[PDB]
Amino acid sequence: NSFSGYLKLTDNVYIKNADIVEEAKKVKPTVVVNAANVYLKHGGGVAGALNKATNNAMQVESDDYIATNGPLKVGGSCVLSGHNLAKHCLHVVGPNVNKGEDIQLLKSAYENFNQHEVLLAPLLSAGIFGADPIHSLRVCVDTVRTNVYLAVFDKNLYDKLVSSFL
Ligand SMILES: O=C(O)[C@@H]1CCC[C@H]1c1ccc2ncccc2c1
Repeated sequence: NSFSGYLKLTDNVYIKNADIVEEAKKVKPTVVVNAANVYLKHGGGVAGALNKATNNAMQVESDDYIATNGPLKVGGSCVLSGHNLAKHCLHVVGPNVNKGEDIQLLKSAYENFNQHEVLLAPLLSAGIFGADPIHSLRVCVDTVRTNVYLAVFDKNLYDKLVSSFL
């Protein structure tokens, strides 16, 4: 949890323009959040990047979790190993609004972060799930009460977020 170069937006939300994979390898936080789908198939986006950085160990472990427990619900989560990235990986499913899933479930997705005092995380439902990333940051700020360090890869998006929030 030795985070560096973050900008404090609220009492508990910090943001950096950084690749979440590089942040996790540098900091080795207690918890790294994955933006997952209900079957934990880490095919692209943040999920594909985190799985690739574990050389598919996250995917093998995720397939075993699904075989024994069944899929997650949208808005739900599970805690699995963080492998070489963190002590734990909190896989969280935000709604895929491009497929009609309710945007109200973005609040339930971010409520899962409150179970952990400190987390390294990406924005949920941004990217291929189609939610507006500034709206996703607003829900994070209104919902998360524990300390969250958000890593945002895209510099153009990072600048837009910092201007809208402060
Ligand atoms: O922070 C971003 O720019 C977006 C917003 C939500 C998903 C983030 C993202 C997407 C792909 C990625 N691919 C490799 C590493 C990190 C990655 C992060």
